[PDB]
Amino acid sequence: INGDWNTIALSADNKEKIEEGGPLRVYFRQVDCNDDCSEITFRLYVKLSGECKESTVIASQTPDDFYTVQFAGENTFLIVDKQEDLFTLYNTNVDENGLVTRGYAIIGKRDSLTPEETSHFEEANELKGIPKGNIEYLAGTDDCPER
Repeated sequence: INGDWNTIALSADNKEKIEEGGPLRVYFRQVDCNDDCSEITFRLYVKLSGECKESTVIASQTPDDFYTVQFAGENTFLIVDKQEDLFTLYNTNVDENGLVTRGYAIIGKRDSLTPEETSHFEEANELKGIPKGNIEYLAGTDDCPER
């Protein structure tokens, strides 16, 4: 499931991590899977201190279909959904200070969700404790490059 992808929306119980400036407000660029997807390489940008910080990271599949990646702390995410033009993740981020920020991340080829996909995502968030308000839609706020 390789290619050039875009972050459509992000969510977090601690919204600050995905707000403009937070380390988890991640605008994706590439999601390259290996042969059996036991490792996924992610090229992505994060606006931090007014800088578009590029990162290229590997997420390895544990023996339980979960994925561990080091990025702004220890992260453990599952692929909650996977369609032809979209896919969602539910990550548990443990930053340097031990704060556990759990949340969702929709990544796809388009820049926005349909009305049906939107309500479904809102339900999934409130269901997993995250409020409807703690959902940032990164559409139109991607002022980073591909260098």
